[PDB]
Amino acid sequence: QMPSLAPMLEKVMPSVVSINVEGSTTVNTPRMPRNFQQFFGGQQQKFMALGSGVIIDADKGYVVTNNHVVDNATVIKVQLSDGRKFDAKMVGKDPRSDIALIQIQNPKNLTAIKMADSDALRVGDYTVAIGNPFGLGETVTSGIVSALGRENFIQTDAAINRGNSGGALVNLNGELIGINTAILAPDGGNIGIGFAIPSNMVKNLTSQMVEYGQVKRGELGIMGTELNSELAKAMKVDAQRGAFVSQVLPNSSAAKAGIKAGDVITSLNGKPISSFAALRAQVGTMPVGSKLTLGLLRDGKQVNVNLELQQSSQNQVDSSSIFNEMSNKGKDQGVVVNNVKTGTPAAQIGLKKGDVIIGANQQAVKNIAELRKVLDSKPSVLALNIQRGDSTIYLL
Amino acid sequence: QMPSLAPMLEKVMPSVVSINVEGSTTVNTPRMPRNFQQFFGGQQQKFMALGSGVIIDADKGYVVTNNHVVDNATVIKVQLSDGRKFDAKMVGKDPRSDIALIQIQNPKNLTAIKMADSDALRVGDYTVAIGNPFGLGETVTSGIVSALGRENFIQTDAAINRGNSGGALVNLNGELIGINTAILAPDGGNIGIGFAIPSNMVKNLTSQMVEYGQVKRGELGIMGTELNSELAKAMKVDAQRGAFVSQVLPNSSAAKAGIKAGDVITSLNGKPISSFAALRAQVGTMPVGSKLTLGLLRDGKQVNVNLELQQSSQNQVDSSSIFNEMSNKGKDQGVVVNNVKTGTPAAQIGLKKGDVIIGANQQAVKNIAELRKVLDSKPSVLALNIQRGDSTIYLL
Amino acid sequence: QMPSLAPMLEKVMPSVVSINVEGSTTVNTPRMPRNFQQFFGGQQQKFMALGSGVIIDADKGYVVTNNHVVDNATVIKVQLSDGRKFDAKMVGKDPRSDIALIQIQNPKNLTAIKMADSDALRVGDYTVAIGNPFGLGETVTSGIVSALGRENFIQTDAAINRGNSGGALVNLNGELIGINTAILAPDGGNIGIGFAIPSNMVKNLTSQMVEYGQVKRGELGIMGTELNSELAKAMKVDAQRGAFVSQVLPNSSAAKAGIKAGDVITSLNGKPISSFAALRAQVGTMPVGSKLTLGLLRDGKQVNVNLELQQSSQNQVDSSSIFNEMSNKGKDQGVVVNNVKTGTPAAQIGLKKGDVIIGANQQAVKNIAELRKVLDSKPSVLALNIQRGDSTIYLL
Amino acid sequence: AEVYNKDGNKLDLYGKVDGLHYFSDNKDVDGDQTYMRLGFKGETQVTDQLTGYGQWEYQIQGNSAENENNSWTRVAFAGLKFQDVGSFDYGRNYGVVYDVTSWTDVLPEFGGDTYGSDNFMQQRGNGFATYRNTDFFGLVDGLNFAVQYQGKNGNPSGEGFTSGVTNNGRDALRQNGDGVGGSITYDYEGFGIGGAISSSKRTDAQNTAAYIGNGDRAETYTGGLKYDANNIYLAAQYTQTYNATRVGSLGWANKAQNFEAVAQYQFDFGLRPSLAYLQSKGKNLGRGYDDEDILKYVDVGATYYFNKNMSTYVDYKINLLDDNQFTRDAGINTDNIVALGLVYQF
Repeated sequence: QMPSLAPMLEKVMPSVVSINVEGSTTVNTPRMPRNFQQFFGGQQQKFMALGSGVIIDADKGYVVTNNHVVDNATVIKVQLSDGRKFDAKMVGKDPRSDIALIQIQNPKNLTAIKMADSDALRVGDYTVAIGNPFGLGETVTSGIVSALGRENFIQTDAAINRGNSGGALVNLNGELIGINTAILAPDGGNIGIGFAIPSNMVKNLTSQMVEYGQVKRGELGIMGTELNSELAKAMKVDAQRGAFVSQVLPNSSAAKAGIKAGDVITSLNGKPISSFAALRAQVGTMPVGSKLTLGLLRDGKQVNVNLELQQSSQNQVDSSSIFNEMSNKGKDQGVVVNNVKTGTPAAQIGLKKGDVIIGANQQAVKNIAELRKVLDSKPSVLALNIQRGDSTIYLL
Repeated sequence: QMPSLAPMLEKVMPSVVSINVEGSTTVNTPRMPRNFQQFFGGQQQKFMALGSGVIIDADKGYVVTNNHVVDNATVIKVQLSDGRKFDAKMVGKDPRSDIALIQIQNPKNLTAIKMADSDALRVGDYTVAIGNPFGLGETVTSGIVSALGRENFIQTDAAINRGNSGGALVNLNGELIGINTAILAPDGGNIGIGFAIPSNMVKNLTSQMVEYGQVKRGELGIMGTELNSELAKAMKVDAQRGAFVSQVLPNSSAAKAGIKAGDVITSLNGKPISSFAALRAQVGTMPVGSKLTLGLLRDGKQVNVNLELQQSSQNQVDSSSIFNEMSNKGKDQGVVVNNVKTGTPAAQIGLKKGDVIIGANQQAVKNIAELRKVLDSKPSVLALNIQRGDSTIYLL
Repeated sequence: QMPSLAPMLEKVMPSVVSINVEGSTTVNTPRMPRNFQQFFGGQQQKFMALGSGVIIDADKGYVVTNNHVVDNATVIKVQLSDGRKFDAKMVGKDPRSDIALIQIQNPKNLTAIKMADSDALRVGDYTVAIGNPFGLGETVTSGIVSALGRENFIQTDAAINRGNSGGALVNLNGELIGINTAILAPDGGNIGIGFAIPSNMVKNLTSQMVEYGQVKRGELGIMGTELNSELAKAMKVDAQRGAFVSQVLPNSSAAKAGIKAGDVITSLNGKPISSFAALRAQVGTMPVGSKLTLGLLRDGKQVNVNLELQQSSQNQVDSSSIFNEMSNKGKDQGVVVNNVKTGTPAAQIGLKKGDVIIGANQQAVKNIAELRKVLDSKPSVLALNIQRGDSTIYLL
Repeated sequence: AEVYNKDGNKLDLYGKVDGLHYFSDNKDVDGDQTYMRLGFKGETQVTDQLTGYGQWEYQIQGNSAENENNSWTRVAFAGLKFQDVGSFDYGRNYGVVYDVTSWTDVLPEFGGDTYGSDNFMQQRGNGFATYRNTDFFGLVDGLNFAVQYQGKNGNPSGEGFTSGVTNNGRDALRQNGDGVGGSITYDYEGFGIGGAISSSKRTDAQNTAAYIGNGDRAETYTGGLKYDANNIYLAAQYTQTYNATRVGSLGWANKAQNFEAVAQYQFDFGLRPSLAYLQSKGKNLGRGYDDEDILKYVDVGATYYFNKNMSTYVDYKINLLDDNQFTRDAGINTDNIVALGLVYQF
């Protein structure tokens, strides 16, 4: 009869799930009355998000999805394409790539998609996207590979006018080639065409979340922008062709090793750095503990140093199956906890600002994958062998 | 050589027509001067509309189209794809589905599309839309079946960025699978993807207009909305999870049988009613004279009753081939006329607010299809055997 | 395995180039301060443009592109798909069609696309567009032939949501079928679907630029609009159904021969003229020196006359390989120079407002193609045998 | 009426009595609205180039019983004008934003109410120091600009306030810190284009929990267009405001977008019909109000001019606001109003 994508879609759909997130966040307190002819310029607020995800490990119930959907989640629900409902928990997330991993709680008879090799993609190749555009459900749209970046973001015309960046990008064989994302951050929604992380990168970032707790991406800990910013002018910067350092992050390697706002990096390991962009991307091709010597500019300053795990990708209330923001520290040198909060449920448990945890409630916790591997097997007695540098206490 | 949709399009185009509507409406009288820095807050006004339609009966010259195009028409013109021009008259319309039927006056050598079976549609299936996007003519665009609702609105990516909801949705065999619509009422234009009524529903709604004068859809005659509305708050509604009754329609079954604004329906024939939506859709799966008992909420009130034909789908100046708003009454119990107007051309003929017409100017008029079947055969002498309940007069 | 457009795209891409234009223009001088709650109502300003082009002559390095990209260029750069960079110079442009020709300076090993026959296009035919949507590079998108005008602008759904009107439109065989354009002038960006000039017209307009210096399109030299304009009302025009003459252009044939603002043309060579539109398009189907008698309306006025080359398509600093706005004059009757500027680099060389150039620095210059053919072969000694009517001087 | 013109001094004494009645379901605006206005404009020639002036205008309500008096000063200022250079004046005057928004404030009775009096630099208010340049030193006909400063008007004195007091203090809805603003307008033949900007410090009394729209400063940005020729008057203005637009008695809007448009025609026989649309849309209001219409109405009316001294009018405010919690809390009128007026003026 007539050609159709329905035959492979039937072998694919069981792997695509819907995701309903419920969570809260801090919003500013509304000042009243409200005057709409007056252009001006803390409380938790519940919000609801919804997106798609792809079953990537049928046994473990591992579902890949966008970080812009599950971010700040308190409750994450998943509904299979056959209608069965499950609960899910955060296992990992990485805001850079806008990719996150979750785990269906109590999976039973699941189907996982097969991942194809991103590296074999070519522009005229056919593409099919599957997502939940406006909430009304699971929509599939078709097209082709528009641009192969060459980070290799995949570009495709199988998008959706005014809709939210769905999820799965699949080839004509039903294999996963990329997860569609949203490059319009803290928004969701597209620029006109579609951007996907390639399947090979998805596989890679995803395994890290599993086997470590987070992705090994080191940060230079500087924060800044281009040489056009109001501050590059309001501070008049000499020789403009590089990355403007607006501030050096606290307790960072850039901070520790030496550097101060103003200097404009001009190179990284000999190579020219013409824009924060160039730099932000280059430092992203280097895993923790790496050493990268870069040239700065004040009069003619330059240094060499080693970076540590970034702070963007971190964990929260999913390490201890219970409930309560740690992350990994250097190589397999335990799990270092970061900025504690105000509610202080975890600080209340004797955990400060820089407390490592090499003791797996008794054993070795070189990382959050392991640590969490124990706070899931023996939920009975828990004594966190934490040692924030000196103090080696054992709280419950 | 190379594949192409041109070969089937050539067998399809003769069935697609263009439609030019001319008509008027009531607009408010402009207050002058005009101050664009002052956000404020009867006369007929001519307007022009244009859309596409599909020839569905070559002999009778029956063309299906959107109700948002022909609504309020005074003059409706049709131009075939070969360029022949004709006049058309309203035969039916149904605002819910946004579907309307018209008849080419004096057809000669027409081609009708074959309708395929909507029920056999599947998501990866290929789709082709044909319409008049920006007026500039007849545009065809292609794609696939995105979502099969499952009312079964069909969702497809063969739409158009910023254009008006065209008309025909056809499969790769040139058969009609759906008529594209506009879910952005009293606007036309899409949300980002395309919504079509399925061909099987089109066939069904369309035959009703032919063989009855209108579609048999009973209304519960309540009007209201959700439990979020300003009135659900400004009136503080207890137990919020249902349909808010803002008002009970006059001379209605809800009115007649018993009900008053405020009560929030909680169920319909035992089943839960969590939103006006749920309810508006459920009452739409029930033809006139049906009986549906529903539970209300005031303190704990509930009733049972039978509904009558809705008022949205009605007729006007097309029943009497002449010129001048009736509709059907219950089963084949004549044709009941509704709200007369101000110009009073038909009221001037001895027709009040509730005047039935069982007399076909001499015969049986159980319905508008029949009635109109007579005011078209014998346009000589006309005596309307109308009886508005008691008075059984015979006007000309 | 699976079907793909990648195999023909690999035979096509080497012909598609990227184009970076740098140039300036006259902007108004900003008045400060700036009050954003105050709706109000000369200096050169540099700007940057970028677009795509198609190699159409491998030997001569001839690249076709949109006039909205190269217009006002001072510097035009081209980058092949393999990454080789070249410089380019204007050889021709035509704002009506929004089509321009350029020449790579110093081509080496180039590939040209094959042009297919536009006339054989049909609506269901498959289409593929190649362009640089948001600057980020060369994107290809696919689709079909939506509308075949029938000027034959091609309409296709292979466009891009919110992006700039790319360039090449190619069929499934990799042959050029149209150059995509922007009908949203002095903007770039689409209406929702794509508009392309057909390949056969591209071939035709393009050869003219080569063999003459510009396209032979005669103008009636009137300027005006429809009968709705504020001036058609503010001046109350009797019998409204034609083209409103707002002004007769200076030194024009309309001016010379006879005509004055107000008259509304009603016909052109016997045929009805119901809109400026109709007229602007009809006068565009007539090459220079043609004779077209049209009927005007004042009380009942009508005349006959012969038009000359339009002024929209002209040349500037590319005739003399050096640097400095001429155009062609009638048949091969030399090259007539038009409105000189303020910097006066060329006026400074003894060239007034109406100076012809039949002397090729010694030879025959019946046209800009020839003239420029000499100011490129012998860049040594240059004596412009110009004669602006009477004065036959010989400047350097 | 010019009642004095001698030895280089001129005095114009002017005024009107407007016999006026409102019809409305809203009984707070319904009934007798009769009022009078009186004023003077004086000018004195100092030299051939320098002129001094003063103006005063006062409104006295005519709709109260004799045991009360409801009256106020609209404007009161003194100034100097120098030929082909500019003018300066100080006193109670109009804010420079009104240079643009006044263009749509031409309706028989209503209109001009996306802002109010004593409302930062938007309309009438106290302590305006205003500098104006007309025709750019007389070298560009029709081009005018203005820069304006407003001094603080704070808490009342003698009421136990320990900060923010001024001698002429008042309630917080009518306070302002120091402000600065500017306007530019250009008029060529019948056409007009204009823009204005204002920025005022907000006082501590205004930034309390008792009022929505807390903020450091009140800002307004306005654009306007006008056509005035051939017996046709068309104008529109659009204004974006920040912590500047009142939301009834609730306080101010965090952001508001105001739009006004008017169309008028003058018949030879004296009738001048008018059509207008005004709306004010507030955003991020706080207290759960979120986005709400502050004002929305269509105005249809007509004035009949018997001559330059006597006229009568009807104005019909078709109010598109719906009665909801928000409008109830703020005390915003949502009912239609018909006004009928008979006006003698001199």
